[PDB]
Amino acid sequence: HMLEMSQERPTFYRQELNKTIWEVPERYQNLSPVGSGAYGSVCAAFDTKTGLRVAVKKLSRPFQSIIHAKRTYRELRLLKHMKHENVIGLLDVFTPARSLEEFNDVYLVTHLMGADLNNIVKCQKLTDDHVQFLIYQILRGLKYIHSADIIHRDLKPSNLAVNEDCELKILDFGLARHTDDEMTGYVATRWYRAPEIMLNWMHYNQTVDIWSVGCIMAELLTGRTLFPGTDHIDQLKLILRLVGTPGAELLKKISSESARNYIQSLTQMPKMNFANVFIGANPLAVDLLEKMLVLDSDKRITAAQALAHAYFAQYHDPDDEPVADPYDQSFESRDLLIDEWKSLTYDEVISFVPPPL
Ligand SMILES: O=C(NC1CC1)c1ccc(Cl)c(Nc2nncc3c2cnn3-c2c(F)cccc2F)c1
Repeated sequence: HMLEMSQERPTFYRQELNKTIWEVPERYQNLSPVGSGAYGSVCAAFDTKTGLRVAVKKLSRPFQSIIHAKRTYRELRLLKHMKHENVIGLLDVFTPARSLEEFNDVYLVTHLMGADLNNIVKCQKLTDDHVQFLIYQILRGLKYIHSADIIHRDLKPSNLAVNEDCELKILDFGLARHTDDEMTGYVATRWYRAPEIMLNWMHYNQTVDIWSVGCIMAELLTGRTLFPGTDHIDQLKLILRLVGTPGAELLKKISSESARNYIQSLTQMPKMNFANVFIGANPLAVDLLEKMLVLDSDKRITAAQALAHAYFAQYHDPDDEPVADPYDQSFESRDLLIDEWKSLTYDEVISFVPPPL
């Protein structure tokens, strides 16, 4: 058993790209801004050490406030935990800073992907086999994310990244923090959200993400957003029209008195026939869709269970659907100063050990 006693610091070079000065290790070459701001300050690059096309995100002044500092620490902790084919993970993390004292920039390095689901949908008409392989991969990655006791919270086509070979990685898990305005009106930001988080019926858990997969799957099959509500209330009515109004058993699970009061005011509707809604679709696709889009979150199919569904017969491999280690999120309930979040972040950067690729 031999041991490493110190870490080598690479040579860095400077470059002005996003109107900001990027300082990166020599290994990273041909830096080029991607996404026209949709992903933030992200550059595509070639990693000469691994031969990988990579995405490099710069977080400038990430310790400006207590919230920003904790968010910076949260994102890093999240990315360091994920080692899965269908989940975005960390290839590298670096700072040009030689001490904690001068440390005010964090760079994150992930795999470079070709497009998000939104963009591949406008370029192609997806076959049932594409939908099989894409949804299989989302669920495979979700099984892993959920086994680490992490909730995505904001699964939508725009944070599902896809390659030319139809291989998929899940982005933006565990960190989505939206304003009221961003969730207002006729907006994609809300169309995929489970009814219980959209209107805050109860304390939410991972089953929230399965609802989102159901909405995504339906849209891939039909070419149409499943619940494109013009507001929160219009969306809910769309949802209940399809899945029926709550029964007595679900009503008493709704911890919010006011939300329970509003629900009971609505004319009761039965669940529709999904075979008459999703006409011409693989009957197995429709079956799984019914097990995902259940109003009561307790009764929804889980990611692990859905993997064993007959719809994924040609892709399902129980020996190649791995779980994660537990994710220690005890820091979430911790109140700390800016300098304490910064030091914690610095610790995580310098302690990073690269994958054996
Ligand atoms: O999900 C992330 N963080 C949350 C989970 C904690 C996270 C953080 C940093 C980075 Cl660098 C990334 N990776 C990426 N971020 N945006 C777009 C990305 C991408 C990788 N590829 N692409 C990409 C592209 F460059 C062009 C077109 C389509 C694409 F999906 C993800």
